[PDB]
Amino acid sequence: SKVVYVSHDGTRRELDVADGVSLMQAAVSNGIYDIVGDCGGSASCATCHVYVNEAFTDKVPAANEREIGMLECVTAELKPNSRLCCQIIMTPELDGIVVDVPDRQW
Amino acid sequence: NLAPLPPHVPEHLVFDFDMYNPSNLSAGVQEAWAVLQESNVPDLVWTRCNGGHWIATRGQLIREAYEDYRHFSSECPFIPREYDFIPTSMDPPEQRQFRALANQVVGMPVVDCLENCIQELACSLIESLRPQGQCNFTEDYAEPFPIRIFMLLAGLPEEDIPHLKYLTDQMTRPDGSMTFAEAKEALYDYLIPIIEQRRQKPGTDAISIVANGQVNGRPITSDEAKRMCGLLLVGGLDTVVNFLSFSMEFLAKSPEHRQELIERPERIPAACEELLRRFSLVADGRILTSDYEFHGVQLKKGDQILLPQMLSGLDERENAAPMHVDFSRQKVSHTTFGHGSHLCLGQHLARREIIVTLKEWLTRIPDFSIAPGAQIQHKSGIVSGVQALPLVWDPATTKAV
Ligand code: HEM
Ligand code: FES
Repeated sequence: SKVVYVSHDGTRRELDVADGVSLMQAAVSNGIYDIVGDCGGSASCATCHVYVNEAFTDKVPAANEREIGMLECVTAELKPNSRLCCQIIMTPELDGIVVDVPDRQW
Repeated sequence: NLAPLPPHVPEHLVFDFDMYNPSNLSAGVQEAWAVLQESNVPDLVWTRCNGGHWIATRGQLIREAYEDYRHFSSECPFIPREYDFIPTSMDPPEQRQFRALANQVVGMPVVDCLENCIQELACSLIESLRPQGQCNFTEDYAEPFPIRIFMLLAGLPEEDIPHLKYLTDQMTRPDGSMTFAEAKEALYDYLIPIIEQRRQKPGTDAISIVANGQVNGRPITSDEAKRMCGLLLVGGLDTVVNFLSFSMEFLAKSPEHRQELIERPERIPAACEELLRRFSLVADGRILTSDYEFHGVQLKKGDQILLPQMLSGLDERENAAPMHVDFSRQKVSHTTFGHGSHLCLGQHLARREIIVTLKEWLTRIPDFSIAPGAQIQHKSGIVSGVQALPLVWDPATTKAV
């Protein structure tokens, strides 16, 4: 399924991501370096922050309490559509999802 | 020797495993540790060895404990309770400062950038060995590879390798001249002038980047840079040396598995993950910051708990037939690089080292075995390992690319 990652400076990237792969893992394995993924995907760092495009927010499963807790530590602006993309698991349902990558992770 | 049982510890939870000297170490390291996972052993045990400490035996508990630094602190990560390096002993939020700086030097962008250099290093080593029909892999490849990677990243000359090998070996596989503290002081004595030189005149090498970096909004101190650089060296050595050795030990004994990868080199990345799970090798832990009930066991403030990274992937609850190597496993579940906010900073670099090693070795020396008469000796501890790995091959079955 397609996932589009748009950087803060407007750089666009698109990946074909397998079912079951997180949007962090895909970004980190394919040169989308403005997502760091420091903790390896356990909602333990805040360096996989993205802004989920408003056309897709009701297709994406809700954040759990651990993610909500960690989202309080993001360094970029925290917005209503902020997510930790290691918590977003690719499914055919999410084909075409656009995420905007913030201007900082550290 | 057995520390007296604290009275808060239930007698029926006592299992006196000694992580430095486990029984049946001749069956293999991971086999020796997997005694903790037999069906009658509880999920959480106390050993009276090494001062007395808890051990979590199952992946589910290991992961949960690593996700809760509020109760399970890194302030005292090693058993026994009696080493500074940064950021091993720091919890968030302060630990995050040093993760950010370390990522500038061993992060995925640097690892992607270095891939061709790493392949060239591996090929040069392997081509030097190929015609000889033998090597001690541990010394001839497993150590020179990652140390040469470090010298490359850190902008350090080739002529310093022997000295750094010697000191790092005294730190981790001590021949017994130097204490750990002496060896560490000597490593610091080598780094200090280099750090001072690269603060006065920076380059673009990893020591320049760490040593001119920021933490907490101010320039890093020379002493913080030294402690970070020491870990970036020792952290990628002990683990890689021993892990590569475990893997090649296994491939030397396993012709069908070797053949899978010779015929289908596209399966190497998957194989690397499956070897990471089967031959996992680290066991550190955490200290209780307060009294806390965990999985029906009352833990006391100050108690240490071993949370052995090794064990999570060997847990039959996490992977069926866990002692079997199956490169086609649908989900390889493990915590070999750790879990939570301290998950190995080197995890990307380590995977590329393993993948490049397997691809470049098998293409040149496809068929090899353990030297006749050898019995491979293992050690157990914080990083478990292989003392030496004598391999042999027929040079007529090899190929120079
Ligand atoms: C097979 C190879 C490796 C394994 C199995 C491994 C395993 C681990 C484990 C389990 C930890 C976490 C320990 C804990 O939570 O207390 C760790 C931390 C670390 N590793 Fe590795 N490691 C490997 C390779 C590397 C390499 C190549 C480097 C290179 C720089 C490296 C640098 C570090 C650093 C700097 C830390 C500290 C992270 C922190 O405390 O925030 N490791 N490693
Ligand atoms: S990778 Fe650490 S919270 Fe997502």
